[PDB]
Amino acid sequence: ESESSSFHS
Amino acid sequence: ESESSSFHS
Amino acid sequence: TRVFKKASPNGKLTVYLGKRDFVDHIDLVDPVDGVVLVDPEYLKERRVYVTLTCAFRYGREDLDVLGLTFRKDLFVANVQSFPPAPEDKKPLTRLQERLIKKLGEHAYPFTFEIPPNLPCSVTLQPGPEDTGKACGVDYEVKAFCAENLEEKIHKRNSVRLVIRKVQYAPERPGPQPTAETTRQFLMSDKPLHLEASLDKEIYYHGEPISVNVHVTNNTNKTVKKIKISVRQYADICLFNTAQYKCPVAMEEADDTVAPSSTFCKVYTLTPFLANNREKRGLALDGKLKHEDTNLASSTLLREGANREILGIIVSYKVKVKLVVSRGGLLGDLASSDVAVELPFTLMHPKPKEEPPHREVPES
Amino acid sequence: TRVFKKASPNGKLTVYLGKRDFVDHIDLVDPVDGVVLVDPEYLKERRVYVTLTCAFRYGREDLDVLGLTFRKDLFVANVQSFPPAPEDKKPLTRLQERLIKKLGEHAYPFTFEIPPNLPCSVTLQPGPEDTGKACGVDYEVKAFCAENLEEKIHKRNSVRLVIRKVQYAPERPGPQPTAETTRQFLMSDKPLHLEASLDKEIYYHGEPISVNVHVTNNTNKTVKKIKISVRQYADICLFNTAQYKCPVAMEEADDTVAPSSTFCKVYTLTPFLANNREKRGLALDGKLKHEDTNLASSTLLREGANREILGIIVSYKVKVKLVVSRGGLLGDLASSDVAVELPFTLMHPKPKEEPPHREVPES
Amino acid sequence: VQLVESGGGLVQPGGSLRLSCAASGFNVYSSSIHWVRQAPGKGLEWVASISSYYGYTYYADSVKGRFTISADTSKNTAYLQMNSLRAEDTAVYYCARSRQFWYSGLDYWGQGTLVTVSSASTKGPSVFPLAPAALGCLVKDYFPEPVTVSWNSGALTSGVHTFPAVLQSSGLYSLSSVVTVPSSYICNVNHKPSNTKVDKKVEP
Amino acid sequence: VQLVESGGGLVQPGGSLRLSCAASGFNVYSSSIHWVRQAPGKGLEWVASISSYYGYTYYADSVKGRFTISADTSKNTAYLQMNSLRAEDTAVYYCARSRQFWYSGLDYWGQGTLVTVSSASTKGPSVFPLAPAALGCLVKDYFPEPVTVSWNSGALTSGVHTFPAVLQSSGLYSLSSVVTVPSSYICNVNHKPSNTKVDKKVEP
Amino acid sequence: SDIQMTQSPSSLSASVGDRVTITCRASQSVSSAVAWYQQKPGKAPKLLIYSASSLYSGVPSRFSGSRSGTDFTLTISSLQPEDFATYYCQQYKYVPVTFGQGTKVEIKRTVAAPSVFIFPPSDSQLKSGTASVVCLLNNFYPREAKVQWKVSGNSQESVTEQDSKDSTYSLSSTLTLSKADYEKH
Amino acid sequence: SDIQMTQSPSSLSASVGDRVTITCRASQSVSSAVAWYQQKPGKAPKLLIYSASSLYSGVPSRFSGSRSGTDFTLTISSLQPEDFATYYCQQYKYVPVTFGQGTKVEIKRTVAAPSVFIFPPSDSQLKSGTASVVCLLNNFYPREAKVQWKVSGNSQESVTEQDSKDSTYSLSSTLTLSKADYEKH
Repeated sequence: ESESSSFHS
Repeated sequence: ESESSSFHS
Repeated sequence: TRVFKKASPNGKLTVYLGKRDFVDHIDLVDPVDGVVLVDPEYLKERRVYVTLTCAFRYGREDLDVLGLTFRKDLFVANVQSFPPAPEDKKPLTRLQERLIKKLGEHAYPFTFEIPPNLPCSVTLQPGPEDTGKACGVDYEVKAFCAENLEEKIHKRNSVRLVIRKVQYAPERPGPQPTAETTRQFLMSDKPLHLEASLDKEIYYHGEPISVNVHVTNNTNKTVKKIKISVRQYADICLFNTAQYKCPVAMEEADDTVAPSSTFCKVYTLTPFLANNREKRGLALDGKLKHEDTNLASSTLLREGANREILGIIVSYKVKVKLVVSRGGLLGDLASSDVAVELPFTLMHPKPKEEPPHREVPES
Repeated sequence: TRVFKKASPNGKLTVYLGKRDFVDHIDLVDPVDGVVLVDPEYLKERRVYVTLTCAFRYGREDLDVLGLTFRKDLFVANVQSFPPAPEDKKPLTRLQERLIKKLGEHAYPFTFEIPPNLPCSVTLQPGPEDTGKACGVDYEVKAFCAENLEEKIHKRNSVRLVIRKVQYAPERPGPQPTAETTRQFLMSDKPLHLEASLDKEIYYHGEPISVNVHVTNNTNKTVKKIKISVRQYADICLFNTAQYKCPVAMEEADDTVAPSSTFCKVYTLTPFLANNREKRGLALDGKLKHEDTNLASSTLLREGANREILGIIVSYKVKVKLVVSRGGLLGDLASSDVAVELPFTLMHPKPKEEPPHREVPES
Repeated sequence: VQLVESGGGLVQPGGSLRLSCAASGFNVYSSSIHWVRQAPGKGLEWVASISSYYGYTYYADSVKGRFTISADTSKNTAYLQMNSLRAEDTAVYYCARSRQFWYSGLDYWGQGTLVTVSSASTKGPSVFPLAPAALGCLVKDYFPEPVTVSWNSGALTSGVHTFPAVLQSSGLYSLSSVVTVPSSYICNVNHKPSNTKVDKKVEP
Repeated sequence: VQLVESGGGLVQPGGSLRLSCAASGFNVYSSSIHWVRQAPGKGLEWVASISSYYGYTYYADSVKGRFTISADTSKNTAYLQMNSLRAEDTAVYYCARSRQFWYSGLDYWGQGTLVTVSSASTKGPSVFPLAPAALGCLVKDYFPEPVTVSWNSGALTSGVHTFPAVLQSSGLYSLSSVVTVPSSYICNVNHKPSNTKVDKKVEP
Repeated sequence: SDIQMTQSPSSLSASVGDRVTITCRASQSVSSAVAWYQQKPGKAPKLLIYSASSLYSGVPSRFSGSRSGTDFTLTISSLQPEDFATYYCQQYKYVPVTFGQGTKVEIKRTVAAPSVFIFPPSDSQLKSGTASVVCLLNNFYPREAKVQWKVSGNSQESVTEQDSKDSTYSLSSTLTLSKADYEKH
Repeated sequence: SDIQMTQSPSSLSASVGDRVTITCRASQSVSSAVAWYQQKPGKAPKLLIYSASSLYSGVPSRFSGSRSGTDFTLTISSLQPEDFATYYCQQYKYVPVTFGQGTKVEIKRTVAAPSVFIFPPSDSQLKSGTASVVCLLNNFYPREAKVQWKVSGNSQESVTEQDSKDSTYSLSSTLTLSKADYEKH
């Protein structure tokens, strides 16, 4: 399925 | 009313 | 040879005419000839006037008055017979001179000359609750004597006779009208072909009508029903063009067409008034007082003159329709039916010697 | 901010995108930017390919196979990421460079650029008996690695992500659409005037629609019923032109108009899917897998270019009809009804920061 | 254009019958069909008429209430309804065609059919010699018509004078045939309905 | 944009009530309406919601089977159905409005209404003096809330410490108000539901 | 309304090529809605003239007709041998369709002597129980004749058609009787 | 499925202008479909932040929030005097809509000496038939306190809100008893 990731700033 | 006649010849 | 006549309620006036029907050859019209009997001794007006009038008598809806009909004159021409005008010098026909000889020196001739491009004798079929006069186009001739044209006319001092203006089928037929249609769909590029053709463009009243139809189905759908019909196209021009249609006879065929398959057959229809009595407003041919007539024969116009003819213009067409199964991506939203129209022409053949008369088996 | 990612069933590949919706300003479209993660150590094909495809997947009716849908591609463009082509030199966006920094040297960027004048994301409402995929226009992105383009693709060796192409309501409204009609009859020369006008050509989904109507009756007839409706116009471009209509909501007013009298009033209609669930084939906005969306928003073409846009084009209209009493000389043969059409435009306002998501109150 | 009719026969009084008028070469929608009868020794007499286009039915006063007409457009054939028949109604019946646009007389006529309305039953022929110039042979008390009569099985065809049969008050028929012989046999007589050939000789 | 609700009251357990949520400044076709409750001394709690566009109804598990929601598009007002009410269900009820395109929280809230579900009946207030610094006056065994309490008919407003009422196990209410007097009267107390003003004096 | 037509004369005989005329009358005005028919013995009637003046297609021109007020006339110029049949005048103005009685036309011949024969009943009549006597008249012209019976009705007459070989009639009158009455004289 | 959120700490007190933070936890993945509300005592709740990061229109900028995995954070930079109320964390990803317990925020004051008073029942209580004794504690900070009863439950407590004039609490514990039990000692 679609995964919800981020880019930690 | 509508009557008829002729010309005897 | 016998002739028609009628007298005023006073009996001092009498008019004589050769016939009641006047043939129009499209290009020209037969001259209307006649002679009137006069009694100048009793009449102090000393002037005699006759008139032929083209008027559209029609009933009124809004007014609550029963029996009253409105009438709009379309063409009025009047000629004075007595006293004999030296300017109105005209020849007399073979019968007219004989009539003058028989009646003597107290009878005067008269003649009107109808300009061409005029509506034919047509009557609208009255409804069940109708008790007034006929509705449609009708000619009449009125003869009277008065001191002046504008003088008030008396009911006892005038006469009224009705005449009819009819056409006949031309001797030479033309080409056979044939029409074809082609329908394409969205799911596939296979076209839907249809052909329709009649026997001949000219038919007689009461004869069977046979049509040839061929179907070329190439799509994946199936044809359910095939609708064959012929309708009456009526054109009326009183103040504005009003267009309306009415079918005369319908036949339904239960033929089914498999996908990517063809079909051919022939069917027959017959128009008649017996099953269409209740259909209000149908166009009918000329009526004298109440005689039952056939369906209104087709009117032949002045070629391709593109004129705006007043009155009623009648025509007929042949309608063929196909019912196509629905469903699929569009569901029941599209309109997949296919139709085609075939015009044709219908009159009476030329009479030999006998003119049509009024309901021969009188009861 | 947060981003979206998905991995192949093999787990070797993972693709990252900034969003799933892409705004088209008609004239230009937002560039589609992204980065893919690659594992060349186990990857012996030495080549990696990504593709954005505009295809019209569509179900099939004649094929008795349930679930089978035919797919017709309309626009396909593919770009290779690995190995890095020296010719495909492109700048990286502000987020794209940060993503490359985060992932490292084993991630490669990519970018497609959609040409304008292309169909938007539209979905056809499936019937109650439908169990296959969605019907309509939908974009998707597929990424994979292969030795050659023509090489057979493996299910474990590819991914598929769906994106949407939507429009937004322009900020500057236009003039107010107002339409008037005038009908004349044959019995009398008095005309029949009608005026219709909406509030504003731009509405939002779920807002009430108010129309101003004025009637000038001058004839002798009486108006019986007044029909107000709005219908969905669907233009389909697959092989030919496909035209059909479907109403969304109808209101009937029992107003009667006396002869030679006027009238004026205002009515309100509201479109919503709740009462139109059973209406098969309705046009709906883009769906991801099964999320319930609103009615298909109106599509704004690129001015008057007269382009023959492929796919589906949607529009709306306002229909007002008048029922006129029959009878009289023509009886029930004429067609005296009067109608008018008012077009209008309906979209979504510009979102501020939050993009629309998938059925917030999940059950 | 050929007009064909069938359905006649002999029926007891008060019954019913089927008269179908099979017309060929033309349709019924353009023609008006009429029925006319003629009693033996009498003149013609119109009984009924039909109008396909106007759907109008007309009947004579003498035959009102008991007679009805019908027509089928599919087969271009018309049927005639009769009920409660009277013995006096026996005659020869004809179906005719007339142009509906317009009436111009009765141009087309059928072959004609014979109907017999009587309670009498078939009777055997009776043959009697006639002694004497001329020679005769009488046939009486027989039913129904006709009979086949010859002299010497057709060998005497000179001077033979067969006479038309007569209906006497007993409801049977009788006739006589005579032949002239100056100086000088076999009365060859056959009755087809009874299929009986009764023969006799005449002697002084 | 103003949200107005009405229809609350005190009902015996197991009954029913009418909660009408009158919305103004907006329609229901573009918004989703929700109901939330909060028990006294407890937190908020969602009970029901309605979706006009999709025609979908949602209810909490604790209130399933006994609660139903309804809405009228004619005047942008919705009604709430409750049946077989429980005494524990008494709380403060709120009607809220949320954007349907799209969900962005609960921006708009009503004024809130109080519902009481108890079989207890109204009880008369009881006033007792509190001899002694500080002076007090106790009120107990009364129903329902609230009461109006003052000292010297409002002439002693310094040091007065009215305390919130408490529900004891007998189903009635009780509260106490105290005032501080260093050296040195009239416990002006009124119960609005009973419309009874009972007054007392405190002496050493 | 019903209409009665009297056609006169009832019947006549004439030679080949003679000028012959027939008169048809009407009880009321009928205008020119009058037609004529001819029927040969044993066959269907054949139309000759319609509208009282218009010849049908394919007819010999020898046929002719005329109208004078309430009286109508049909005239034949030359009498062909096949013109000897029955004729009728018909009106078609008012219902019901009422026909006339008709005139039969026959050839003309010289007077033929009636040959009188008498045949007494046979001996088989004695056992039959019924007595009948028949008299024979052969080759007599014209058809009318006088009969004398002697040894008073209930007697039958049978007359044959003109035999084209002789163009003469044959008369046969018979009288039935009982046994006792026959034996009376 | 149901989602349970635990808000910590339960309650705190601080001085004006301090930086305060709150922690919101999730039982499962909730993405960023999380919002916050503040409710003043006796009024309707007021929305502050939606999507766990987006400030509402018209809010002072001193409000702030943060997200970190399954733990969500809201932080206040400067404490305005009107910011002392109750706050709640709410998620809106899955039904049902499940609220939290809430945190009460109050001002900070110095320690206040609890003044202890005891009030024996009045003489009218003798005729009432019920015995009750109530002790008075006034102007004490903070809320927590120790109570000793002597002459063992069924005793009630009524605590008033911070009096803004003094910002101190008042405690009142009462114990009902029967007549004989009261007369025991």
